[PDB]
Amino acid sequence: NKCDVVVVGGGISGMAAAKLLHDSGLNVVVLEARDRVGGRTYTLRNQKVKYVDLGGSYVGPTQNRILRLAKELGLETYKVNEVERLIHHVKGKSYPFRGPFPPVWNPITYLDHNNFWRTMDDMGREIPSDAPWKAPLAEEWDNMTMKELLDKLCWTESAKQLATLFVNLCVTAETHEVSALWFLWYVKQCGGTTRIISTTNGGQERKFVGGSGQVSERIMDLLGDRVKLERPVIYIDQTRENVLVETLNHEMYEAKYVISAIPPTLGMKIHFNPPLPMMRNQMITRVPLGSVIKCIVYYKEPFWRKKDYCGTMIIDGEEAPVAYTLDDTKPEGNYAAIMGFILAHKARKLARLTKEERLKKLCELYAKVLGSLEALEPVHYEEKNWCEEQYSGGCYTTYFPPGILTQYGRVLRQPVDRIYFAGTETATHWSGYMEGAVEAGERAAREILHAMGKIPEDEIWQSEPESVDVPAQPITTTFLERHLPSVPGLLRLI
Amino acid sequence: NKCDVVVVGGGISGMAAAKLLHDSGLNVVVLEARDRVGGRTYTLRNQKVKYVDLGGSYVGPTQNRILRLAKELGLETYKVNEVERLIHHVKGKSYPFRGPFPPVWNPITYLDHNNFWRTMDDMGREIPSDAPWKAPLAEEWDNMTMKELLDKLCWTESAKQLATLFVNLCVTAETHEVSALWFLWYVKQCGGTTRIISTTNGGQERKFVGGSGQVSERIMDLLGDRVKLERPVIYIDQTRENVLVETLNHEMYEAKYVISAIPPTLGMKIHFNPPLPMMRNQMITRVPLGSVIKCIVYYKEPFWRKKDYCGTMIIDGEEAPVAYTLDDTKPEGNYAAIMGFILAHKARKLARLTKEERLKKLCELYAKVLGSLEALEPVHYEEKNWCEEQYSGGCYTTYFPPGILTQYGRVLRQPVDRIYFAGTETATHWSGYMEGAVEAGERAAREILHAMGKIPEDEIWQSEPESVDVPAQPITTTFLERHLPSVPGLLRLIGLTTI
Ligand SMILES: *[C]C1=C([C])[C]=C2C(=[C]1)N([C][C]([O])[C]([O])[C]([O])[C]OP([O])(=O)OP([O])(=O)O[C][C]1O[C](N3[C]=NC4=C3N=[C]N=C4[N])[C]([O])[C]1[O])C1=NC(=O)[N]C(=O)C1=N2/[C]=[C]/[C][N][C]1[C][C]C2=C1[C]=[C][C]=[C]2
Ligand SMILES: *[C]C1=C([C])[C]=C2C(=[C]1)N([C][C]([O])[C]([O])[C]([O])[C]OP([O])(=O)OP([O])(=O)O[C][C]1O[C](N3[C]=NC4=C3N=[C]N=C4[N])[C]([O])[C]1[O])C1=NC(=O)[N]C(=O)C1=N2/[C]=[C]/[C][N][C]1[C][C]C2=C1[C]=[C][C]=[C]2
Repeated sequence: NKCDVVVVGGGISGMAAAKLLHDSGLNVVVLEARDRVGGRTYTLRNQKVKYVDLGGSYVGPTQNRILRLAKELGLETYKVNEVERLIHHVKGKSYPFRGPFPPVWNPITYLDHNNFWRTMDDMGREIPSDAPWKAPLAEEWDNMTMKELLDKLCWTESAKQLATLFVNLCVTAETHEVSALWFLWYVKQCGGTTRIISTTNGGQERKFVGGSGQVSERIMDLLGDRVKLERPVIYIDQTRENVLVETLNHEMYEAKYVISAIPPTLGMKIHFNPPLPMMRNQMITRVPLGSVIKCIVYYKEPFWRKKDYCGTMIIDGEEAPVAYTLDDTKPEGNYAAIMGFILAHKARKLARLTKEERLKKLCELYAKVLGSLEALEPVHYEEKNWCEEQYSGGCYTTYFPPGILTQYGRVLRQPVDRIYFAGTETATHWSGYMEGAVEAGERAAREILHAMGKIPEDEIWQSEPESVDVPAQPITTTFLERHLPSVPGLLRLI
Repeated sequence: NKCDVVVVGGGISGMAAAKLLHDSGLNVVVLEARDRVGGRTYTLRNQKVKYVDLGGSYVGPTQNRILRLAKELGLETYKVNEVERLIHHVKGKSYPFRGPFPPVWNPITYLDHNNFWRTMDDMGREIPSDAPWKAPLAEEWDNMTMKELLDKLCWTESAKQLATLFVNLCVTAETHEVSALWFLWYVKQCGGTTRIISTTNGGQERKFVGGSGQVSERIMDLLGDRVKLERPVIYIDQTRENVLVETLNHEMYEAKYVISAIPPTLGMKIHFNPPLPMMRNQMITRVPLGSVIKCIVYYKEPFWRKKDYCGTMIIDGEEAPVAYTLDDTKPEGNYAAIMGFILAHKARKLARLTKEERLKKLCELYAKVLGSLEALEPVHYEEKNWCEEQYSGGCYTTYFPPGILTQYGRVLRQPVDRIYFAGTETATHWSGYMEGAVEAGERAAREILHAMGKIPEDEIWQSEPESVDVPAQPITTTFLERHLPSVPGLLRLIGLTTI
């Protein structure tokens, strides 16, 4: 019945907020729609796989908040395999390489590729992390899709294809679906192109031993009976002295404040009294989540390593069901596996098939790319289509279509009376990730602490000390990378 | 408790569906979230205005379903005033004209303008009304915003400006927000550019005497206690023999079938068991409604008529709060009024101001455009911002951003077990309008009748006889309009003679 704060949503953001408030001495309740915690993270356990992450999984350098929270909960990380060569598969052919970027040999194509990545970071430097709508050219860039930007920037089809794959993989949406301003903000707030795409020294460096689902599970252990499972919130009433929160199974909760720790659009599932202010009312109908199926194919042995392949594949073309893979073998070297993402329109297209039909397509692709008949003999298969989830709406995160970020963006984390907004979408650093979920939950919890007169205003936003276990190398450029001309630049010099 | 069909939503679509089913002999219940029926139609009544439509209002030739329904209910129409001259206000200057289109004098600009409108209709002919995703170039056009299409087509700023205003007015959204394929479908399914923009012989020809809100009100009168007000639906359960429908105030309703007669995205407010199929689950997060404030300024007399202006203004420019007006005077000639729309980004921008501040801005604009000091002395003002409505989401209707219609469009009116889908967004003719609401509601009702084995399959979609009261002139083009070249076409003809 009665408490200090109701937290709506038991994913990482909601759990991190609840933990902070509980540690501060307040009475908290977490209302969770599902029969489990974790939300967009989900660790499946069975004898065949031991454990596998079917949602959010990877962590890396500069993600100091998730690393600190996980460590405090007794969790450890291990390194994703990147010892051997990566593969770039293009026009039906495999090209092995080392380092973060697939090499380019044609001098014109080289100039075009270099300029694209450089320009993305160049543009990003003009976009404030905490206010992308304040970029000098905000409106111009927001009224443009990424597809339009790519058409303007890329003078070769080779650069445009890779850039397109990059967009699809980053935000699980088509280039024509997303705002240019929003996408450039998204990459920038993760630390730039190199940081976001890299395994070693980047976002895909590490996973948690035992799965990321343990973060939410272990906080639930700490909170005990304060977490209420199968309690979808349907109604929030702010007309009286105390806030009233009603669930689908007819329970009523009373609190001084509420944290909404759900994806922005999922706010539509709640009936508000009084009605939301105009801007938020419309915003929450304008912000969809992407489309993805996460697939893991298991093998007797990590056979690709014997051919000096690490298991990373970058696979171009419409025919390929999966555009990107990583080695998903356990740190001990057993439960050999390849993880792949089926992205955007392909997720929608291939969802019509059966599980067995999808397994076959993936194995035939991997056999081709790795040049190995062993890829055709899987021992097990696990997959998850996030598009079908009523209480997620998709994965990995919310994207903004053209025009939306400049018009509605400032309302994302603006409080509505006694409701405060968490969730990874409201973060300013690694928004879209588990790291962003921790930032947003803890920040929202502190906003309430300030509202109660318990902490000063300057303590709402808190910096995080660097992890000693996962240190960050700085991102470097070469002299030639900085000063080599673009294709139109070279033509101008001619 | 128990009935044959639960209808969710008491707007025109839901009421038309309920009436059809009730007339067929079935037990129906309508569950309506608000304390009133009508939805996106709302007629306000007070002594100062007598009556005024604050939502949906205009009807015209080819909208035969709404006209027939209204006539059966005892309603009558009258003609919107278009006796005197229209005004095109551009670059701070007013240019009076006659006919549907503002004239263009510059020969290059003339070619550009002619080609734009022609091309819109040309492209539309390739788009099936009942399946726009089947257009031969569906993907190409869907992966493009209207802004991109305009940039490619319009060789003069003059044509691009007017085309932009046209998009804003049609669908209450910016050119960069909407898919080109969707917008071209939208215009085509209303009968084309001329039909959609015209007063005389078009969509804005007429209004209902006493207001359009009477359509829903009078059906409620016929249904009696079957309409339940202040019953927002929160939960639909389809796991058992009968469908269970739960409301916010904890009432339970049991039925054989459900019609969902709400805007597609408002389906998000309902929790489903079992969960919706994947495609619909994602679709309903991808389909927002537009942004608009409808404003009516009242005067002692229709003074614009004395200057030979009918009251129609097409107003270009960023500074102008209102881009389009019509005479809203009563047919008797009293309660003189100008109706104007504040569109898209301007609706969001000017909502921050007070009512008094907005009134002032409109009057100063009208004084400028009409060249009349009298515009500065209003006697009354009414307005409605539709962006603030929890149970509408916006107005006039749902738009589709780039990429959505080809990927999710086929799921719009696909039944989910025993739930069938009405609402103007699922119509194939005048979708977005009151006409489309009638078509969709009656079609959804007949889908259920077929499911019950009461009618054959070929009776689900029913054609409508033309109104005798509101006849439709055909849309004509001149010889020159059809065969005059575009700007790039003329340049090509110059490149060949000089070779
Ligand atoms: C899905 C996914 C996948 C598949 C993958 C991934 C992901 C995902 N990610 C993301 C994450 O996960 C996120 O961010 C998080 O998790 C979020 O959190 P939050 O904020 O908390 O949210 P959520 O979870 O959702 O929660 C919520 C909750 O709530 C609830 N509800 C609802 N509604 C309601 C409720 N309750 C009550 N009532 C009501 N009404 C629900 O149920 C829930 O629970 C990620 N992340 C990270 O970090 N990592 C990773 O890994 C991930 N993943 C991904 C990634 C990818 N990557 C890739 C590779 C290569 C590359 C890339 C990118 C870029 C570049 C390169
Ligand atoms: C808003 C508006 C305005 C301002 C204006 C206009 C309009 C609108 N429009 C449109 C109409 O109105 C529509 O379409 C209709 O109405 C629709 O119907 P429906 O489908 O039925 O839907 P609604 O109404 O929305 O209903 C629904 C219902 O449901 C309910 N709910 C929700 N949720 C829920 C519920 N219940 C239970 N539960 C739950 N959960 C609600 O409440 C409701 O009731 C129009 N239309 C026509 O026809 N006409 C007109 O006039 C109109 N308007 C407009 C127009 C404009 N125009 C312009 C001028 C010039 C030009 C233009 C365009 C183009 C060209 C030129």
